[PDB]
Amino acid sequence: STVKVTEQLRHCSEILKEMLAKKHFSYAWPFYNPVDVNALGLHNYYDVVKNPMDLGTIKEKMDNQEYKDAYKFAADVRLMFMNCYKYNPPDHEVVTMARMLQDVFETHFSKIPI
Ligand SMILES: CCOC(=O)Nc1cc(-c2ccc(C)c(NS(C)(=O)=O)c2)nn2c(C)nnc12
Repeated sequence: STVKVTEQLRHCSEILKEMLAKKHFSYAWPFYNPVDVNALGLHNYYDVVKNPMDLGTIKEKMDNQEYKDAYKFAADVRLMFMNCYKYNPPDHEVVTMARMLQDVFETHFSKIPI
């Protein structure tokens, strides 16, 4: 509602658009949707990951205006990467893709106005 916050969220929407861009598909695609625990066979996933997150949910939460400011948004993004890091062994390819995508995110998020 404040302009400061309104502008923070526009920047966040732009950051979300960036990581959804075809440019980053080859390492962003597993984060477009929730981890499909059943289809994949990850019997321990919800034991390890108490709060799943994914880019499609973040897009919908933004669309529903559920982020009060930029840091609430960054927390969901960072939760998504942390979930990947915590569940997978460090050399699984999805962890490399998560690091790559997180470097995209933090590069753009570090420019948000102070
Ligand atoms: C030791 C093996 O553990 C794992 O396989 N880990 C992960 C696997 C996959 C994954 C694979 C294949 C597909 C088709 C998808 N797409 S979907 C509909 O689930 O989002 C996702 N995503 N992932 C994400 C995030 N975070 N960790 C993993």
